[PDB]
Amino acid sequence: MSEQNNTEMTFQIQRIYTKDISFEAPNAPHVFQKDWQPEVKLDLDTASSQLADDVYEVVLRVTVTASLGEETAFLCEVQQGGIFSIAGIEGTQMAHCLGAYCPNILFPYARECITSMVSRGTFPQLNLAPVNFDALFMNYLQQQAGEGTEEHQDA
Amino acid sequence: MSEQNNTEMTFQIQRIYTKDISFEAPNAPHVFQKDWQPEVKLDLDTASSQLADDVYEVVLRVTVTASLGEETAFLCEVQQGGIFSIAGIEGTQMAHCLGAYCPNILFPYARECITSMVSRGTFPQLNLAPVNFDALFMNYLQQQAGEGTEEHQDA
Amino acid sequence: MSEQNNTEMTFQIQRIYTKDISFEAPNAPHVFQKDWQPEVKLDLDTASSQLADDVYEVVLRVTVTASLGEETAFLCEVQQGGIFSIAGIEGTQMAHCLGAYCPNILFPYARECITSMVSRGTFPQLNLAPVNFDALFMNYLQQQAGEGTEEHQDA
Amino acid sequence: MSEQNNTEMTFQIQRIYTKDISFEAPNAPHVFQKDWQPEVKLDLDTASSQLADDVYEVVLRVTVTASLGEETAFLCEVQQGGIFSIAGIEGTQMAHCLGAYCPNILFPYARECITSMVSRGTFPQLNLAPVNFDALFMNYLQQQAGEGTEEHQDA
Amino acid sequence: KGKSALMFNLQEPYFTWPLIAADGGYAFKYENGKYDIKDV
Amino acid sequence: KGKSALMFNLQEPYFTWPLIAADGGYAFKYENGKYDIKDV
Amino acid sequence: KGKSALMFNLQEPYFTWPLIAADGGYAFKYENGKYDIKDV
Amino acid sequence: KGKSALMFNLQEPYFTWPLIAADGGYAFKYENGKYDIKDV
Repeated sequence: MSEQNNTEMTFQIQRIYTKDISFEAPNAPHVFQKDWQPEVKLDLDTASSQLADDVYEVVLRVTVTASLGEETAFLCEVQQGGIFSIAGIEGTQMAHCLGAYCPNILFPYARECITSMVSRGTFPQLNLAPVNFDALFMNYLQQQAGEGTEEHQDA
Repeated sequence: MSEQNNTEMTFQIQRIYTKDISFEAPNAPHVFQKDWQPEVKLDLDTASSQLADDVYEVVLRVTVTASLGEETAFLCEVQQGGIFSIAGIEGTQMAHCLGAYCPNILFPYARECITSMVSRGTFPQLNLAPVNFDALFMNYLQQQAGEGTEEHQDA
Repeated sequence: MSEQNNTEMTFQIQRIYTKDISFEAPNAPHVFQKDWQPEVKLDLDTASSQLADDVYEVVLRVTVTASLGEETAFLCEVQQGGIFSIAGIEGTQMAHCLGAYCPNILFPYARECITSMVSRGTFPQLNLAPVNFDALFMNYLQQQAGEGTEEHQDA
Repeated sequence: MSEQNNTEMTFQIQRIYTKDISFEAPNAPHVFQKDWQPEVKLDLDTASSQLADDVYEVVLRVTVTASLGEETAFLCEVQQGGIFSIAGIEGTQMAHCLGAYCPNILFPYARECITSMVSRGTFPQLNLAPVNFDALFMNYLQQQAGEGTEEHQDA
Repeated sequence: KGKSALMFNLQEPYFTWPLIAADGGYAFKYENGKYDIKDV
Repeated sequence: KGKSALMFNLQEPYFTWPLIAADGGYAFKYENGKYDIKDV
Repeated sequence: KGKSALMFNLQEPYFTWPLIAADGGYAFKYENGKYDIKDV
Repeated sequence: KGKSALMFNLQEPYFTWPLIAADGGYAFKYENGKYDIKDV
């Protein structure tokens, strides 16, 4: 575990897959008694494990709470796991990959899986909108541009 | 049979929806080490619940297990619940319907919910064969008779 | 009061899958300022094709249209094909099987694949209320059919 | 959301959606009888459309042409359009962030949309390995003519 | 229409099933926006 | 008689239902293939 | 002494990950509305 | 080719890298000895 942030790095996918699904609708029949949208509210959670040397397995857990008025509507949760090969990345480099890049790979799959399970219980759309944390990161540590002179091109 | 008028008996669906969905794969990263020769289990169960006067709910518990010998690959339990608001029925015939016919309504939707969970876990599609226990029961009743009579066009 | 057809019927499922998928949102940028009042309706269109003897592919095209007047919300269509090995089917029971039941086996898969496409287009997706054709038909008819379902039991 | 030209470098991700989706399986049950690995042709293409000042939609065309033996296995394409609030951009930086970084955001969502349709067609999960083509070309920017504001801005 | 089997007709006992029609109310949540991504 | 059923009431175990014996003829037993393992 | 590249025990997942709470402005209406089922 | 600092017209692509593609692995054969129901 190095801390300097200056190495060639490397990444690779071995496998993407759903490990766990939950859609638990306790007052599922009471959606017929409740004439209004459930308040569907997101949760992100970070769970990971090591399979081998330079072979990690990052699980993206998105939990979801929903409620009709003063009562629970449904409670959903998906765990999209993914085996990622990481090496070279260290300190802030590795915190950027495991904490933004690997999530944003698994995140479309967790979205699609939740929003499907929600609608199976005859509830409406709630897919979590994507955030460019990388765009924030480039300004956070100040990367700037290739300072010199601009080209036009003519064709 | 001059009595051409309906009694208090009527079959009516008020809502089909998933009350619970559960996909577990705790040995999902571990499955790669094991050979893919799945021994499939189907655990069939049901439950009933009274929502109102004549308004009932029959929830279908389908359990789908893929065991690689003594090593579980995945598990898929879906509670496909369906509200049915019916009355006027008793005897041995009611047991036939709530035990076979009413969960048979729910079974295409339960099958699908699981099948999609399986394929989202990057595992092959599993098509659970429907058991035509209804026809088997009718063989006892009067073998089989299907005299169709159109009149009520559309509503 | 009971014209025996002695129809055996052997139903076996082989494989289910999407043959064709599509999602059309021509006004996809423009949707940012549109009206939320579409006619969200599903269209069950029934086709088939002979693959072999007693092996026939039923392709059920489900099409969910959403229109706000002159402004279109979206369009989605999934032609869900299903390989079914069948023989012995006869009388009304054949037309009830491959003309209602087998398309209804394909209905949840197609419905969910549409619900997927709509979620992807960031529109209010859901798995629309099951169109219970069977319940209506058995309720409707004309005549009492006969006393075929008249028997107690043994063990 | 709400962004004016009176600002320095800005990058907001407003909304990611599928405008166009297609999946076709021509030899669909023939391919079930043809157990090999489908060789997929991944065709990369991009598009753009101005929605406002410093606001535009970048569309990512990910085309897929899968083949088995001498025949077609399946076809697939997803045009994943995404609205981005971009500003503080110039030269080879503007062109690079538009042609590489913006599609790189859209690519997990394009990939997943295809992955799902493949698993719905009951074919093997198609997840394109995450290759940072942005970082590859990024080094070449600051080693050419491109991006104004003269160098030697340092102590 | 027709037949793609040894036996297939479906005209008389083949009634029209409902195709559903749910009304989306009126006007969507677009003005300020509270479901999009703004932060930067 | 009847056309429907509500309640539960397992009065008597009528008939036998052994379900389907879910046993087939194998699938992809992995087989050591490759996808070319490395991005950058 | 020691092989492999770096490895980790999940040290501080990024510089925080904020998200939106909930929005859309949906509704039901069993009277010919949406997300409902006004009896088949 | 011709563009400014602010925006452009899509006259042609430019940034198009050859993707890694799939390779000869194996993940086919989705049953073949499909189990029966009974007779019904």
